Amino acid sequence: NMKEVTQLPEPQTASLAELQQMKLFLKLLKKQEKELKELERKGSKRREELLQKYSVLFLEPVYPRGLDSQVVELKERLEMELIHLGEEYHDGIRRRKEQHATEQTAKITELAREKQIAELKALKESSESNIKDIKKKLEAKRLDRIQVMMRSTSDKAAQERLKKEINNSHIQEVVQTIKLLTEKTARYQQKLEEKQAENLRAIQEKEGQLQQEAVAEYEEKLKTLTVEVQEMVKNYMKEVFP
Amino acid sequence: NMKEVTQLPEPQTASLAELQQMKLFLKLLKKQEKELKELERKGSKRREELLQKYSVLFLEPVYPRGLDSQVVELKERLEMELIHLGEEYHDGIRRRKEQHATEQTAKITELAREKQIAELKALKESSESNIKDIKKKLEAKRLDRIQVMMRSTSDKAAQERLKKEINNSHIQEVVQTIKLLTEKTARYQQKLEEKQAENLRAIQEKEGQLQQEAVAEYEEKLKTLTVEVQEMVKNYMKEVFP
Repeated sequence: NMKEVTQLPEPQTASLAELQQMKLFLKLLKKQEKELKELERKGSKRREELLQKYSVLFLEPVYPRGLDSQVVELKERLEMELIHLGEEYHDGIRRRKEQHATEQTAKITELAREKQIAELKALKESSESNIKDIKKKLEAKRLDRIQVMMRSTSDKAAQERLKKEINNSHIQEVVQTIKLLTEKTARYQQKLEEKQAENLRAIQEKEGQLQQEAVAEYEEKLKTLTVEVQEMVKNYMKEVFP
Repeated sequence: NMKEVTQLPEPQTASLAELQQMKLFLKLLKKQEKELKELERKGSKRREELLQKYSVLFLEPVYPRGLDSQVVELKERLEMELIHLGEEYHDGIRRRKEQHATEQTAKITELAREKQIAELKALKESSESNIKDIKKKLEAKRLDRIQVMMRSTSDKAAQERLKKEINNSHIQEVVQTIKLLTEKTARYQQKLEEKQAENLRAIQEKEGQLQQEAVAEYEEKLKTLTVEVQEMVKNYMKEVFP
């Protein structure tokens, strides 16, 4: 009934944006980017190491046979290893991105679960304080409805029938205001939990997109791989002979 | 055909039932029940300790300074200190009960959290594991298709065309197959996270009912409080004078 009696903080939870802009999360992303740059360097060095390997083979003497163009053979073998490396390479990046997505969810889920505990605790404590300060205003009124009632009557019978009928109001309106306040605090805790559940769903939806972007890129790379290899092996050969 | 190479662990998380039986959870329930009996001890000692006080006051010789009876002056005063004692006592049980409710959620949310992480981890490793063996089979088939081909066709230009078609097949088939598991893994993960959400929700629902119960008792106790004391006193006024 009384609105000043029931307060309770509004069902609020830090959003993704607020969480994604937090320090601990921002360093993870920078960490993750360093991990991707490393894989790229390692990949790049590996391609060179593979090419360097053939620079060696193409200089070794070949013993004669029919179809003795077993020099074109090596060419084909190199092309295939580059393809093999190309595959392995992009799959790795692919798996790494998917891992990053996992870590970002973990980190962000943690940072959110921390704030959420406070939100919930904050709510509960607000609920108790009200109760306490609601029972004080109610009992304080008790003494007053009595001090006054006495100040205006003297008949041990009727005088007391009221003291009895007044300690009856108290005992009754406290059970009342405590219920409604309880019921209410319960509406709030639930809104609060729901907001957090939604929050998680969005976190999970973001991961999905990241997983999805990791696979698209992966495909997008294998689309042109065989041809990028065709072209590089063509240039490579010119440097190996003419 | 496909279901052999795209098989994933069907979504499943422990139920609220499985979790309410784990060691740690049950020990907590035992501890919390110890706390309730201790409060009950402090509750009784304090009431006993309050009657003792009125043993002295009652049987204390009185030096008449007026006429009204000083026994009633104390009788009613006793009743109100018991009432107040009842008010803080039950309110305290209420607050502790609800505190136990917040403790069970924290605990069970813990246990659940750990398993749910392991589940998500198992699904992901499984998925990637399929991808690895898919690439092994596909590439094994590739080698074999080439082998069988070369020995049934003894014309370069021809076998080169066939190699390109076979190699082409392989690369695209791994990409599309990796695109497939990835889509199925996404479906299995989504459903999995969904159960976990439902489970959490069941948990909060449980806490909601406990808290609800903790308040229902309080209300009840308070409504009978006035009588349970006036009577206990009546019996008391026969242990003092009569």
